[PDB]
Amino acid sequence: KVFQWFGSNESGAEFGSQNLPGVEGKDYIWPDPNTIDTLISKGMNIFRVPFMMERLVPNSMTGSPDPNYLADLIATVNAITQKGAYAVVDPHNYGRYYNSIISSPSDFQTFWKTVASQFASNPLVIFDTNNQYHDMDQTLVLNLNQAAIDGIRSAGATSQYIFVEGNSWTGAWTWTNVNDNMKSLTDPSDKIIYEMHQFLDSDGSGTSATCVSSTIGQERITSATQWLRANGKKGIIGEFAGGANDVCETAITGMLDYMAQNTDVWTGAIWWAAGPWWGDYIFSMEPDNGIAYQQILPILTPYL
Repeated sequence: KVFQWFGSNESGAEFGSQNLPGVEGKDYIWPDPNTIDTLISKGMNIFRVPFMMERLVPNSMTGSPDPNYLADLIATVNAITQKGAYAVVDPHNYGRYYNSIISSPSDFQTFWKTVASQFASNPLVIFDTNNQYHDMDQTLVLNLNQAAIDGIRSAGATSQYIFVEGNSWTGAWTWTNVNDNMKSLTDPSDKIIYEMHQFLDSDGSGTSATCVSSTIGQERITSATQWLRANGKKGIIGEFAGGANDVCETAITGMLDYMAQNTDVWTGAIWWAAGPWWGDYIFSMEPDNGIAYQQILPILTPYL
């Protein structure tokens, strides 16, 4: 393997985010361990599992978990880690809980102690503080990431990596513009990884199959790479994608080839996304018929 980690998001448990609690099998679904196994057989060793904070811990983030949703999170994590791969536990929440900005680091720390306690003995779990903080106070984003770390380590979950995320939708291309204060995060286990996301369409939203140019990915990560190096930090690309076309194929490999020459800071990359409810989605990595599984995975083989 070229990178420490290379794999895919396994999306579904966060679907239908407007329906809370929502109903499993109707509004959301958990990943399929059999198709995860296929991706593992292809060489992937990390799987990021989005879920909603409100579905895992309803009403108040300081309360008790929902038994049903937690049981399925547990089963998904174990399906990944029992094979030897890493499972990223991702509260896919944008820094918000019931659609309000999480303004209490203390409440967030308690949420994270609750979650980390369920996984504290599993060294292949990775805790991801929150997906894509955005449009909120920059000091608060720093403090929420630190509160998550403190809660996780307080639970005795000390072996695991922690993926921290920044503002501006944790974008790599925007990182130095807004997220410099993230350099001050502390972890007694010294296992912080800075998770950045990078899409390749014009606005970086990852909603169009069209990429700006054949070099846009490598261009959009250069300053983030320099920031990680200058500050003595390590990073991962926790979401990236491009359409099944020639320009995007080239942009994807150019980005990954650049990361491969900068592994002093880059630990790897995670595609967005696999999962069982993507259908004809332009970026679907879901075996055996997702568009990216068929048409993009062949160009990712060099990194597996």
